[PDB]
Amino acid sequence: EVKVFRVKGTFERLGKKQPFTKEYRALKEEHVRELVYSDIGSKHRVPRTKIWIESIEEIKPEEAEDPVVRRLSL
Amino acid sequence: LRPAKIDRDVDKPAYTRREYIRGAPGPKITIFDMGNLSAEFEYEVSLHAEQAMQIRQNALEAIRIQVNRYLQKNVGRSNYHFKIRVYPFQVLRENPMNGMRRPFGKPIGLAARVRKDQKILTVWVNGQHLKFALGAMHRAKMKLPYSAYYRIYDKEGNDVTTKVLSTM
Amino acid sequence: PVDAWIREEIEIPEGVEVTVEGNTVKVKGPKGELQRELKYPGVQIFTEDGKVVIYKEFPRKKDVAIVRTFKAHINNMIKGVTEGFKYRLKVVYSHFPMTVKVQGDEVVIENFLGEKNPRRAKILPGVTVKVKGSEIEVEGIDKEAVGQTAANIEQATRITKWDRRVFQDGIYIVEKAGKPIKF
Amino acid sequence: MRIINAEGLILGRLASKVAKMLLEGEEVVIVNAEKAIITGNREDIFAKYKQRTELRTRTNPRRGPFYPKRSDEIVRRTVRGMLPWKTDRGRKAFKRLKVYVGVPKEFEGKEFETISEAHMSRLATPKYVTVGEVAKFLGGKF
RNA sequence: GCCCGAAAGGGUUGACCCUCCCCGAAGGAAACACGGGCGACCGUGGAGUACGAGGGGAGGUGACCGGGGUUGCACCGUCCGU
RNA sequence: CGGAGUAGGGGGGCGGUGUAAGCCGUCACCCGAGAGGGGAACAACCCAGACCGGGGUUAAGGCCCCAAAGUGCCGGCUAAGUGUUACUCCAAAGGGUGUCCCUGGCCUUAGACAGCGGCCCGUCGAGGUCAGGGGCCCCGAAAAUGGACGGGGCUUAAGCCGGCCGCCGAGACCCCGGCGCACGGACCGAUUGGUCC
RNA sequence: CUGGGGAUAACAGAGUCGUCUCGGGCGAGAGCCCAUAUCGACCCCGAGGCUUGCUACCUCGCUGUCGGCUCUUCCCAUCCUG
Repeated sequence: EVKVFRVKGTFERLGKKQPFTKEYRALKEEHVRELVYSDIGSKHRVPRTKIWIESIEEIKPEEAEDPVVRRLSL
Repeated sequence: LRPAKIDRDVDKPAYTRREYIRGAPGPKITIFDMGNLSAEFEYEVSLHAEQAMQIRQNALEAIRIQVNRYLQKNVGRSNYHFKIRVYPFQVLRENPMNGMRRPFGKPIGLAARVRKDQKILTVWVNGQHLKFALGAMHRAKMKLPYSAYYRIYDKEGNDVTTKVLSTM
Repeated sequence: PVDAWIREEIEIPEGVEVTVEGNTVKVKGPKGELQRELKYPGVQIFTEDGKVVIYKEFPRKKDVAIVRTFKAHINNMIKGVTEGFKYRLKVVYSHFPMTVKVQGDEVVIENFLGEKNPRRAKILPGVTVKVKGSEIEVEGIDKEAVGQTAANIEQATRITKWDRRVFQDGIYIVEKAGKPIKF
Repeated sequence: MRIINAEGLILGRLASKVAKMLLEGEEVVIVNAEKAIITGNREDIFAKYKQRTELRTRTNPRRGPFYPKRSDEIVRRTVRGMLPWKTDRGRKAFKRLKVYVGVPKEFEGKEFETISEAHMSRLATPKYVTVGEVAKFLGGKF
C-alpha cells in the first residue's frame, strides 16, 4: 500500500534555526527520512546532524497541502 | 585623512588612558541626544553591528547631522527621541615619516570599539513615523565601515520587526 | 514543481485541419497551408477529439512559459488561415511631400525630406501592400510576415541626425491587427 | 579498420574512445565529421576557437601554432590532444587514424559503427552547436 | 635487436627447455546454489579449496650459458666543488 | 677525567610594533643535517623516517583520455564553460527575487486587471497579493610577444551540494631468506682476538 | 693604495600601496520650478602598479648612465577617421 506522510522538524544553517513541515508518498518512513535529508541538504547546504526530525506521521490523501502530492494521490 | 580600512579592524590593544598618552586630541563630536527627551513613546528602532568594528568620530558626526536633518524636516522636534549610545575612547595613531627608525605613532584621532551585536544608535518614535525611522536607519547604514542591521523593539522587551514591517 | 501534468488544449474551428508529424505543425484552412517547428525537450503535441494538446509531465516555470508560447503560436496560425491579419500605416509630412510606390518585392519612397535618393523596403513572400491616399495597408495570413513587412516599411524612414520633435516626417504604424496604438 | 559515423555524437567523448582504440592498436576511420556537436553557448564556443586561430609566434609565423579551421582537422586535432604526442608510441598511434568530411565513394554501403556513450539524446539541455557551423564561422572551406 | 668471442668462469661426469609427484609462509580466487538491497553491490556454502616466494623428486631433450660492444622501446633523472 | 664543534639561522603557529611588506621576540613540529609516495614542477603543505634480495596488504590521495583503477549508484541544484584550486599561488560596499526552497499577514464563490457605464450588476472564474529569510548563479569587473582548470576537453557533467558501493596506489605494515651492530654467555687461542649460542 | 663584502646604500628586477592616478555607493543640495541634461559636498567600498616613497629577497669589478637619432612590435584607459 502506498501511504502518505507528513514530516515536521527543524534545520540549522549558519547559526540560526528554521522549522519545516513537508509531505511525501512512500511505503515506509525510512525512505522519507532519506529523501528529507537529501532534499534539505541540497537546497540549503545543511548536513544531516543539523537536521532534527521531530515527527513522521501517516496521514490521508485529502488533508494534504502540496499540489504535486495531492494530484499524484487524486 | 586616511581611509577607514586601516582603522576598522579590532586586532590592536586598547589605547585609552589619557594620563599616559601625550598629545592626545579632543573629540570633534559633542552632542549625543536629540529631540523630545521625556515623551514616553512606543517603538524603539535600534541599529546593531553585524561584526566587530571601530567607528571613527568623523563618520559618527556625519551620521548625526544627516539623520537629525531628515527627522527634523519630516517628523518635528516634539517627536523622535534620537540617541547615539557609544563614545569614542580609542586613540588612533600614525607614524610621523628616517623611515622605520623610531616608529611609534603620534595621535591623530579617535574611534569607538563596537562588538558583535552591540547597539550603536536608537530612534524612539510613535506608530505613524516608523517609515521615517527606517529611512534614518538606511541612511546611517550607508555611512558605516562594515555592515549593520536594524531591529524594532516594543515596551516590555520584545522584538516586533517582522509584523510591524509586514503591516505597511 | 508547479504541478505534475501541465496540459493545454486548443479547439479546432469549422474548416481547419491540423497535422502533427515530427516537431512540425501544419495547419490548413480556407486559405493556404502553414508550417512551424516547435520543439523543446519533454514537450509533446498531438490531436484529440478535435483538439490540439500540448503536454508536459513535471514542469518548471520556464517550461510553463514555453508551453503557453507554443499555444499562442498555434492559435495565431489557426486564426490566420481562418480570417487573416491586416495592419494599417499612415503618412505625414511638413514640407517635401513624399511619393510611395509599390513595384515588385519593394516599396519605394521618394522625396523624403528632399532627398534625391529613394529609400527601399522589402516585402516578404505572401503579403499584400495597398496604398490609399495617405494610408497603407499590409494584409496576409502569416502574422510574423505581415508585422515584419510593416516594420520594414516603417524603418525605411528613420532619422538619427536631427531633433525628432521638429523633424517628424515619416511613416508610422497606427493599428496592429485590430488593436490601435495610443500614448 | 573500424568505421565510425560521427553523426550526432559528442565530440570529446568520441575522441576519448578513439584515442584508446588507437593506443590499443586499431585502425580507425571517422566519417561525417561535420555533423558532430558541441554543447553550450555559441558566443563562448566561437570565441574560444577564434582565439585558438589567432595564436602565432611573434618572431616567426612559420613555427606555429597551426590550430585548424576545417572540420575534419578540428576533429583530428582534438584526438591528437588526447594522445601522448611527444612519444614515438603516440606518433605511430596518430598515424593509424584518418578523418573525412561526408562519406566518400570508397565507403558507400558499408558497416558504420556507433559509440553509445557518445549520443546527444543523453543530453537534456538544447544549447548546442555544430562543428560545421564552427568551421564556417572561422572561414573554412567546409 | 645486430655483432664478437677466451675457457683464465661453467658446462655431454649433462647447457638450456618440456611435462608429472610431494611439502609449502604471509596472503587468497572464480564459476556455481540460495537469499538481502531502488541500485552500484553484499551475506551464506563452494573454501581456507584452486593458487602461492620458496624447499625436494621423477622422467622426456640434447649444447648452450654467463659475459662483452653498440643500439631500440617504456618508466625515472635540472652536472661537479664552494 | 679528557676531545671537540657551535656565537649570520629559516618554514609554520603565538605576541608587540608598523598603512603594509617587513622588524623584534617567543614555542620547539619540520628544513638545515632527511631518502621514498602525493600536491603539474615546489627546502620546510599532506602520507611516511632509509642495511640487501624477494613475495603480499594498505596510507595520503585518486579511478573519461593523456595515466594504474568507475564514462560507478541514489536524491537534488547550476546555464554563467560559472566551475573543473585543501594550503603554498583565488577582489568589495552595494544591487537583481534570474532560478530552487522555508516562513508569516491581507485577500479568495469572486479576488490583483480587462473591458461596456455612472464601487457593481452579466464579463472572465482560481488562485492572487504584501512582507521577512536561506541555496546556486548574475551585475558591480580595464593592459601591454601568442596562451593556460597541468593539457585535451566536459553541460540530467568529466561541475556543485547530501550520502553511499567497489577498485588502484609507497622503501609504511605482514611474511620468507641473507649481512652487520649492541649486550650477555660457553669454548678455543703468543698478545687490542676468534666459532658458536 | 691594499684586502674584502650584495652580512650594507646608489641602479634594473622582486614585494607593498600610505601617497598618487582612475573609478564607484548613498544623496546634502545647486540647476525659473525639477536630485540625477550638467554639476555633485561630507562619510563609506574598490581597481592599477606608468608617481613618489617604504623594505632590503637578487646582483659589489654582468652591464652602473639621462636625453636625442635610428628601427620593430604590443595595450586601450579613443584625439581624428566609421
